[PDB]
Amino acid sequence: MNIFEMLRIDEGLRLKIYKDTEGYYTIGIGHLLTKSPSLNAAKSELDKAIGRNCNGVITKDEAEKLFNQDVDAAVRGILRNAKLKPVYDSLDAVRRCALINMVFQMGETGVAGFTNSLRMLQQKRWDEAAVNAAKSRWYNQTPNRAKRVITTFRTGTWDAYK
Ligand SMILES: [Cl-]
Ligand SMILES: [Cl-]
Ligand SMILES: [Xe]
Ligand SMILES: [Xe]
Repeated sequence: MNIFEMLRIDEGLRLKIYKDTEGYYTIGIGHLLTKSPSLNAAKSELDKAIGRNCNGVITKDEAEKLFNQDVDAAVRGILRNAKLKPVYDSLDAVRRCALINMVFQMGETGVAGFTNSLRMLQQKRWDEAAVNAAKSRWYNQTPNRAKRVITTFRTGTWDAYK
């Protein structure tokens, strides 16, 4: 396991424009296209990210490419974020994957708001960090996924994903 296999499980793969759990237009492996309700807006953005007239469908490769760029960005955002970098850096490898997953899902700003769990993760207070993070709208909205990510922070193993 690694970040790619992990997110590929949590986000799935779809080659046609679909709506995410929030109702937004997305494609491939969790690649958000727009928060706009217009499918036209969705299609334009897609043609732009792909660089061709897709007609709302891409190939697997195109999806894979977008995903690579998306992880890269997520990591780089972490690294650039003064509240995030320190946590990330104090973490072992499995746990970092959990941190990238959340950033991938809710953006750095979203993650950066878990002030208290972040501090607890930094102190290696796993159980505590896990109980704090479950008190979130993130957890109540996508409970299955949140549980797998939280267990990963708690145990530092991939069990939740086997
Ligand atoms: Cl709550
Ligand atoms: Cl879920
Ligand atoms: Xe977190
Ligand atoms: Xe957590």
